[PDB]
Amino acid sequence: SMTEYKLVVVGAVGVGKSALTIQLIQNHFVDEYDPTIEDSYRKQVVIDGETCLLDILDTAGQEEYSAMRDQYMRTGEGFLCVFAINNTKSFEDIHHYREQIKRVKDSEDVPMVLVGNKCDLPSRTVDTKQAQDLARSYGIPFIETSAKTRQGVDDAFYTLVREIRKHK
Amino acid sequence: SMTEYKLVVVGAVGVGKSALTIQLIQNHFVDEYDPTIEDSYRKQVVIDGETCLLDILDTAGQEEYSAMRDQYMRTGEGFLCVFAINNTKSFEDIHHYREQIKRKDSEDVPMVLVGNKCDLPSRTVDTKQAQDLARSYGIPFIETSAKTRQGVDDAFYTLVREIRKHK
Amino acid sequence: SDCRIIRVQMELGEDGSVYKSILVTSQDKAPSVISRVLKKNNRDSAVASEYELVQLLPGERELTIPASANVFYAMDGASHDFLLRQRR
Amino acid sequence: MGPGASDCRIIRVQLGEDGSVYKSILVTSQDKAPSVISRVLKKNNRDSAVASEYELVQLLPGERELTIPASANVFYAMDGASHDFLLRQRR
Ligand SMILES: Nc1nc2c(ncn2[C@@H]2O[C@H](COP(=O)(O)OP(=O)(O)NP(=O)(O)O)[C@@H](O)[C@H]2O)c(=O)[nH]1
Ligand SMILES: Nc1nc2c(ncn2[C@@H]2O[C@H](COP(=O)(O)OP(=O)(O)NP(=O)(O)O)[C@@H](O)[C@H]2O)c(=O)[nH]1
Ligand SMILES: [Mg+2]
Ligand SMILES: [Mg+2]
Repeated sequence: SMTEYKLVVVGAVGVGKSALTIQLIQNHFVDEYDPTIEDSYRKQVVIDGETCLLDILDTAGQEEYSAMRDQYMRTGEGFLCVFAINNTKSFEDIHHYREQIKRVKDSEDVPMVLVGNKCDLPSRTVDTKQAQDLARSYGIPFIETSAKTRQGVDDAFYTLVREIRKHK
Repeated sequence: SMTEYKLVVVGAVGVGKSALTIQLIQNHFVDEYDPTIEDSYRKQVVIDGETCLLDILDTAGQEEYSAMRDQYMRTGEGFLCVFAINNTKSFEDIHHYREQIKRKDSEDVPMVLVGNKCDLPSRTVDTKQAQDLARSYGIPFIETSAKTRQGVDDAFYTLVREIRKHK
Repeated sequence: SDCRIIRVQMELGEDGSVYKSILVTSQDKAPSVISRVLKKNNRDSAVASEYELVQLLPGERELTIPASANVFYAMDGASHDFLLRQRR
Repeated sequence: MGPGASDCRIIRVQLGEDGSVYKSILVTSQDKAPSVISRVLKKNNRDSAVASEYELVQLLPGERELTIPASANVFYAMDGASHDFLLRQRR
């Protein structure tokens, strides 16, 4: 019997939720586009000396499958809210995602980490200023990542874990 | 009344076929990605002085809906074959698309190749190898960009030109 | 569980589009689908509580989907063609 | 006055490091076994698979399993009381 952590990755289509998860778990990035419906991962790993089994849920960005959202948001322990730095729309979508997390299992303090995903890309359409400012108002962490270079991947996921155990 | 042209936009996932179709009409580029199954559009516009109504079909890139390929390829008049300049895989995918179109029962079908991401810095396929393919297919080749709108008009109109040419 | 692909046409005040193909799960209720097609269209501003999803059947026969119904189970199954209109 | 045929079904498909438990996959009323195998295999970034090497088998409740015949319509072949499959090879 070890500690089980249930992470769930939410965000707009294409923000790179699947890519980050595949990076953490399989240590690789393929450029291939592949819309996901629902991918489940289970991996054992030690974090800050604690052996635990990670239950990561790679969710769909497409509304088509958000018919499942009330169930998987119920079950989930912590939520990784992802936007792409190039996609402004994704960033605005976070509002909606959080509210949905709050409404399901009514609580205003839920373990979350906001993530800005494609930080290697030159475009940069959203400032980290206005992102970190949101995170401050949400009073949650904020990590800029890149599934391509693997920058921040470990940091992001593990932080959510830390946030989860912090909310026993 | 009006001359009717039935265009159909095919290509791999994410190449940006939806983006440029939607750019054609009510002119805009939305960065939001929304995978398409089969979207139908209709617009009247003049080409080389000819008023005509375009029947554009924005097809899916996802294998899941290739089950519809035999139907939409039957009905369609002309085919816009799209790859992304950054995705080498998309470029290789065109082979498959064309051969499926060839199997209308003709070695010549009105079609035009397009490379949609001409604005991206990280080109993985050169124009040389693209126009060389187009020469072997004996069809045009236009580098477009749904973002900057570069070549969108050119690309669509060319397919129209190819259509009227074909009879 | 099972899904269906349907095509839905908008109110189309402007030229817009002819139709958009849409996937509906065995789990989808009418609001889900209406907001889905509403977002597909350039009516991001529009509330889904206002619109009505109407199946078109042969013989110029229509069927309006109740606001609360599961469209997957509601639809007549002699048609995959729908239409969205104001209901104002 | 009678249900229409369904277009697609969502199934979950589970060799190698099983970082992933399962992936949700869409299968049309038109899909044959190879279509589905290559689909899940390409999700799994295992491009080298010939598709004719792998086998897609359904796991029913009560620890009972059944293998889906290759080049057959998976939509109609499956028991429809499961939804859960797995991929395996043959060295
Ligand atoms: N350069 C770069 N590309 C990325 C990054 N993350 C994802 N991508 C790319 O962006 C695309 C979308 O990634 P993906 O993980 O499928 O997105 P998603 O958020 O899972 N979309 P969906 O909701 O359909 O599952 C893919 O081509 C992927 O390779 C990143 O950090 N950097
Ligand atoms: N920079 C840039 N982005 C583009 C271009 N064309 C498409 N995109 C982007 O790439 C993504 C995919 O766009 P979309 O047109 O939906 O792709 P698709 O070929 O229709 N995909 P699908 O097969 O699912 O229908 C979107 O985020 C879009 O903004 C382009 O020329 N330049
Ligand atoms: Mg994905
Ligand atoms: Mg699309």
